[PDB]
This record gives sequence, structure tokens and C-alpha cells, in this order.
Amino acid sequence: ARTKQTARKSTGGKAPRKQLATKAPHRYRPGTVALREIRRYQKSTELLIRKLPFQRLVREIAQDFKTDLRFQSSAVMALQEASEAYLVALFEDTNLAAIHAKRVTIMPKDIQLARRIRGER
Amino acid sequence: VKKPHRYRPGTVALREIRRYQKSTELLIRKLPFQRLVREIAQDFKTDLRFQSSAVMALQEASEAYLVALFEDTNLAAIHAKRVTIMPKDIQLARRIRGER
Amino acid sequence: AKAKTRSSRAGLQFPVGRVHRLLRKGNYAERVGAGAPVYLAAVLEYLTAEILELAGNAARDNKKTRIIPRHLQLAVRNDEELNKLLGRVTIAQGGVLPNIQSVLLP
Amino acid sequence: AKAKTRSSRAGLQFPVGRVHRLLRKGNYAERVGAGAPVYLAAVLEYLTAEILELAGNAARDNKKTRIIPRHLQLAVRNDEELNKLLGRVTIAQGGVLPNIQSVLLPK
Amino acid sequence: RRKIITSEGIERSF
Amino acid sequence: LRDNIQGITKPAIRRLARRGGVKRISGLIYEETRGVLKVFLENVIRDAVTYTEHAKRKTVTAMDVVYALKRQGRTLYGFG
Amino acid sequence: VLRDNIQGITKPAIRRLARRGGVKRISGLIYEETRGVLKVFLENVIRDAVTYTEHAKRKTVTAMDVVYALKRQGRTLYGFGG
Amino acid sequence: SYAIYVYKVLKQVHPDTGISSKAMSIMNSFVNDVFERIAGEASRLAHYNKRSTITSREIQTAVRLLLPGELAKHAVSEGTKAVTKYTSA
Amino acid sequence: TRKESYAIYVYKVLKQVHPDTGISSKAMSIMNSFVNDVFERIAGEASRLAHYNKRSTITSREIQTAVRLLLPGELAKHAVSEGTKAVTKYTSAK
DNA sequence: CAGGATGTATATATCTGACACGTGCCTGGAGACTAGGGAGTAATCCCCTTGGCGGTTAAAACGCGGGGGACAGCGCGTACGTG
DNA sequence: ACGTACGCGCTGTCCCCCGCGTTTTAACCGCCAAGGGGATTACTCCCTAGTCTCCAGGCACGTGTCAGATATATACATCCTG
Repeated sequence: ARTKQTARKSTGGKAPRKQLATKAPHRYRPGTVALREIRRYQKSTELLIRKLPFQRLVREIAQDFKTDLRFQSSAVMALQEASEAYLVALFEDTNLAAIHAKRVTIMPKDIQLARRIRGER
Repeated sequence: VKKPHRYRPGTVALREIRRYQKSTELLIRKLPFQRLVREIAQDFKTDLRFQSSAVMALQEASEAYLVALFEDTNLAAIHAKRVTIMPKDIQLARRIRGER
Repeated sequence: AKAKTRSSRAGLQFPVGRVHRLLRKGNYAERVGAGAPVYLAAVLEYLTAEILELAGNAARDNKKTRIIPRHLQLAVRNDEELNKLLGRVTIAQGGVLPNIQSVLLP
Repeated sequence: AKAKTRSSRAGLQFPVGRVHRLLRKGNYAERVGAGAPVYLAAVLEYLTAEILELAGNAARDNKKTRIIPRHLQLAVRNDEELNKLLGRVTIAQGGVLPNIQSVLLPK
Repeated sequence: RRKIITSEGIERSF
Repeated sequence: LRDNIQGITKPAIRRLARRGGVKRISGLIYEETRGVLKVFLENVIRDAVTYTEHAKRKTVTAMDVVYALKRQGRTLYGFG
Repeated sequence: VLRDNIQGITKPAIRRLARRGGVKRISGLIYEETRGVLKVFLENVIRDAVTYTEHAKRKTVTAMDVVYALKRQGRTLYGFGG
Repeated sequence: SYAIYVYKVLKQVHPDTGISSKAMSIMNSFVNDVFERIAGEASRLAHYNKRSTITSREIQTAVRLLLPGELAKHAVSEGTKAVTKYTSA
Repeated sequence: TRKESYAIYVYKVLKQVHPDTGISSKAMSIMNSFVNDVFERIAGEASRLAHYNKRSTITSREIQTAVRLLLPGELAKHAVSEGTKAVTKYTSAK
């Protein structure tokens, strides 16, 4: 027989043991708001990706290329305004691929195709 | 009765897909191509003379552009779950690339 | 003899001299002809004298006298003859032209 | 003094001299260091010593001694990183890498 | 199968 | 900073695609988009760092990212 | 003067390509449609090709020219001229 | 800094409209890119033809490759005016 | 009437890595045009590098930064490890 | 069709931080003068595209069945959007 | 949490494209030529790089009205859900 294992060997769970291992009406029909959300966005230019969660995403990527980098607060923007656009283009292409496949909801099949056809794979 | 032993629709094409991808010669017929290029350039500047290779260089690129198109319109036709490609795909596979 | 700028002598507004010095130091070629920069100054003008034109109209039709980077993104993505010149380039703070496919709309 | 060719001292096969001129003639910068050509011939000589050994090992498998473009097109598209370097390039007389989508195959 | 490279070895051998 | 790609939220992607033009976004996108965005930055940064690492600087300044983006073909405007 | 050459690209020559591409069944409209694309692709390459030829004042479109017009658009070509 | 130059144009084509301090950045980043593409193509074009010096004719031919369609017509129509006007004096 | 080329060199390397194989013309004029492509990207890259940093000249380092951008993936870590091994041998032998 | 509820668009007024103008400044550009090296200009020649000739056969066009995929319809149940 | 629109799987229908003979055709090959234009030199010239000297246009900084952001509070606009 094959027996997995137990990961941790105590009944207390170390919560009670010091130096713990484990303790230190009205509704819109579907879709009608979607379109209202588009015209409210395609008319605006404000950045969509939240900034401070992006800053911490760029830093994490830079580490395994070089250590102790310091980004100018401008060069975190110039990345964001690029990677926002890259995605908005990708989503237009996937929307085209889905309108093609005759369904409305984009899906990872659509993402992967809109990348393969671009040759940017 | 009377059966000519016709292969199944679909297995001649795959066969000849396996025959062309392996091969490497030129597909678009040489002379009827040359009479096309001479006709296109005749529009932009009259009375040109084409060096021999310069016609070949085009056909070598014009093929490997279309083949790059079909291999990319097919992915669009597989996508709608059908096999037969259709002009509503070459209209797609050219707008995805953004080349339009 | 009072010095007259090449840009003013040619009647243009872009700096013929500054374009000329740029053409030399960029290491494009060993020598740059006298008439090369003046021609390139004019070609630079007409490309700004058109993007700033189309964007200039965007301000009026949008009722904001100052041109903000979106008014650029509407001047180029509307015009096909310009869009192909600006195919790959992204404009920061530009947004996207507003459209929705027909199948989506109810 | 006896002349020792600069491509010898580097140990390279490509010519370092001929590159060292091409950098000057192409007007890539106003001055060219003496380290650039030796370093630039190596990279070239490395890559050209990559596509070939791959092409060769493709030739032997088709039971032909000589290298022909069809072998090159096979050596480059198969490899994943060389293909990414020559992504846009189109090789003359190259043919295509055999690929059939799985949906089309009969059943 | 008649025309094959069989992709003997891909990773670099410097 | 163990997992920050989980920081790009679900409404973050949903907001983006809403600008893109979609209507209904299937659930598996919200994860799959992160896979694309990640492999985009790993290419843009790895170039931006190299320009930096060359000039001996220790700061990836905007004039670098604009350059790294330019080779990508995705030219960027407004910074230099 | 030359006329009506685009229909010279024979209908099989469209499928013979498409085979090498990797498609199995081809609809009826593709044939008439593909010519429309290939004609667009030549008026691009040929033009850029002609412009160089005009530039050096030489009448004959040199094989080396076409390699350039392609190199500008993004489809480099190897082996012709160099 | 092509910005002073850009303002001079805008104040000509639109005597009332103003320009934000970010658009100038777009244009200063834009003109430089077009200039680089053209002058870069011009350098490569002289190299193919074994010519040593970039001249007035090199830039004109360099334009008709980049600018699409109607722009190629009016730009080279504008350029020739400048050289003839400059060469007039 | 001389059009200088890399036909001698590519052929010399081919004997190093396949002492039996030989290359046909139409396959050579590919390699003779592949090198002239790479050597026009690498150099053309370390021409903008020097210009950006405002250094006037082009030196080897500017080529490492030029290689590690074009050659994608494992090639970048092998080329520059093959470049330095050359240039180090050169200076030490001069 | 009839009608409330909703969201965006619209108006009036209130601040500001910000772009337009002023002013001083110094650094790049304009003037002026060559020098030789690149560029244009004239035979020439030869080799290399265009052009025609005829056989010939590989291939394109054409014809017909029917076999299978394109497409339309439908039932549905769940993975969506909405709050 | 919920309620329902849609992706999808199934069935059914039919048209249209693949397969394979026939029948027509024009690509191809090889062959000859002619003259056209791209490729040498000679020559001569004139144009831009290089240099020196002087100065004013572009740049940076200062500031100061001011058009745009912002808050608030109507006027229709669509959207359902009968």
C-alpha cells in the first residue's frame, strides 16, 4: 500500500508550543451595464492598472535580472502606460477572434490565437 | 454497382499536403507570374526592364507571404471549429496582424 | 553684414541650422549637402503642420482650448493617411478611439 | 618584422581585419576601438558555426552530403531560439517545416 | 518519415 | 514580494478589457492575462536593465524604458 | 501594354500554395479573394522596389533592389544577391 | 527641444488654441522620431548607391518610402519649395 | 570587378564542424547574406548604444550590450562567453 | 405602447497650479575663404534583357456525383454579471 | 446571492467542393539576335569640411493672469417591466 505522509508531527499544531512550527427591486439585464462600462472607459484616458501594485510588480521582475535596482518614478509610469496599451490591443484582437468564433465571451483560446496569429509568440 | 474506387473526400488533400510541405519547388507558375509583375510595374513607371533574378526574388517572397497567410488563416478556420477556410478568415488573419 | 538665419532665409520656421548640425553629428554620412537640411526642415514642418492641424480641430469640437495628449490620439487614429505612419507607436495618455463591434450592441 | 594576421592572434576563423574596416566604412561611429572587431568576428564566427553544425546534422539524416537551403530551413525552424532570432527572415528555396494541425488528420 | 531531421540535440554544446 | 502578479486584480483586468471592447469576459482570462503581462515585462525590463547596466548606472530611468520599448517595435512617445 | 494578368495566377496554383500552408478544404471564394491580397502585396514591394531604381537613375530594376524593398517592409530575404 | 519651434507653428495654424506641456513632449518626441527614420533611411539609401554624401535628392527619395500616400505628394511638394526659395537668395 | 564576400570563411568553419560535408552555392549565398544581416544588426545596435550614452566611439563592451539584446536566450550567454574568450586571447597575445 | 429611474450630459460658480509671456544670458550658428576630393560629364562595349519560333507535353479548365461538412435550429444549465 | 444568456452539444438538412476522368491550352525549352543600358576610366570642376571670429536666438528661470479642474445642482436620456 502507499501511504502519503503527515507533514507536521505534533497534536498541538504548535499554536500552543513555543518556537512554533506553525505559530512563528430594480436590476439591469445582463450586458446593459457592460456597454455603459465601455463608453465610460473608452472615453477616458486615466490609468487603469492600480499603481502601487504595479510598482511592486516591476521591482519583483527586476530582481532576477539585477539586484538593488532603483527605478525613477517616471520609469515606472513609462512601463505602465506601455503595458496597459499592450493589453488593450490584445483584448481588441481577442474580441475580434471571439466575434469570429461566433460567441461573445473572450476565452484563453482567443487569447492564445490572437497571440499566435500576431507572430509575437 | 459499378464502383470506380474513389478515395474518400479528404484523403487526397492530406496526401498532397504531405507531398508539398516535403517538397520545395516553386508553386505559382513562373511565366504567368512574370507577366503579372511586368504589368504592375508598368503602372508606377512605364518602360521598365526587369533583371531576371529580380523577378525571381519577388516570386520567392510572394509565395512565402501567401503561405504565411494560409498557415495563419487556417488557425482562424480551425478556431470556429470548422475545417474549410473561407474569406471571412483571410479578412481576419490580416487584421489581427495589424497589417490590414 | 548682418547675419540672417538659414531658417528665416528659407521662410521656414523649423531650425535649418539645428537640423543641419544634427545631420552631421549623427554619423549618417561623411558629408551632408547644403540643400539636404533645408529640404528636411520643410518635410518636418508639414508633418507637424498637419498633426497640429487635425488636433487643433479636436480642441474646438471638444471645447477645450488647450491641446492635451488625447487630442493627439484623436487626430492620428481618425486619419488613415497618418495612422499608417504611426502604426507601431503608442501615445501615452492617449486612450483609444471609441468603438464597439456590431454583434456586441443589443 | 614578420607579418602575423590579426585573425590568427585572435584564433578566430572569420577575418577580424575585414570587419575592422567595415565598421569604419559603414559610418557606425566616429571612432572604432581595437577591441570591437576581434569581438565582433567571434560572435559572427560563433553563429555561423551554429547554423552549420545544425544544418550538417540535418543533411546526414536526409542521406545527402552537401548542405542545401532546404537543410538550412530545417536547421533554423526546428530550433526554438535561432527561429526567434530569424523570426522575420524568409529563406529562399527554403520550403516549409512539415506541420499538420491535429484536427485535420482523418479518423 | 522519409524526410526527417529527428531533432537529435537542441540544447547548446559550446 | 513573493506573489505580486496576484496583485493585478480581477477588476483590474476586467477594467482593461472593458476599454478594449469586450462584453463578457470568461473566468479563465483573469488568470491567463497575468501570464501574458508577465512575459511582456520580462522582455521589456530585461532590455531596459541592459541599457542601464551598460552605462554603469544603477537606476533604470525612463530614457531607458523608452529605448527598450523601441526595439520591441512598441515605440513610446512623451518621455524622450 | 499588359492587361488582365492577375487571373493568370491559376486557380490550382492557389491551392498548391494552400496545401503547403496546411489547409485541407478550401471554399469557393478564397481563389478570387487571394488574388486581391497578393496584388496588394506587390504594389507595395514593387513600388518601394521601383523607387530605388529611379533613384540611382538606372532603368533596370536590379535584383539587389527587391531585397531592399523587402528589408524595409519587414520581410527580409536571404540568398538573392545578398 | 523642438518645442519652441512647434509652438511657432501652432500659433500660426491656430492663432487661439494652446498646447499642453505634455503635447509638446509628444511632438518633441515625435519630430525626433520622424527625423531619425528619414535621416536614417537617407543614410542607408546613399550606402546602397555607393554615394558618400547625403544630398537634397536623397532625402526626397527617403520620404516617398516612409510617408504613405497623400502625405508623400504634399511633403515633397513642400520640400521643393524650401530648396528653391533658399537657392533663390 | 570584385565583390568581396564571406564565401571563404563560412566554408572554412564548415570543415571544422563537419570534416566531410560541403556546401552548395545557393546555400552559401544564404550564409553570405545571413552574416551580412547579423553584422548589420549588432553593429547597427552598438552604434545607437554609443550615441545614446554620448560616447563617441564604439568599443567591445558596447558590443556585449549589443549582443545581449539581439541574440535571444541561450545564445546570449554563449556568444559573449565566446567573444571575451577571443578578445582576452588577443590582447594577451599582442 | 406608458411610464418611473436611472446616468450622463449640462450649467453656474469657485478656486488654482500651470502654461504663456518677460527678461537676462551665453553658446551655437552665421559670415568669410579656401582645397582637394567627391561628383558629374563623354565614349564604349559587351553582355544580357526583350523579343520572336516552333515542338510538346505538363498542366489548367471543364464536367458530374455524392459525401461530408456548413449552417440553421433547439434544449439546456451553468458560469457568467449584477448588486 | 441569484437568475438567466449564452456556449455548447445534439439533430437535421442540403449545397458545394473534392475526387477523378476528359479536353483544351499555353508554359517550357532550346534557340537565335539585337541593341540597350549598366558598367568602366578621363577629365574637370565646384562644393562642403574645416577653420576663425563675432553676436543674437534658444534656453533657463521668474512670474502672473487664467482657462481648466472641481463641487454642486437641473435636463433630458435610456431601461426596464408591465
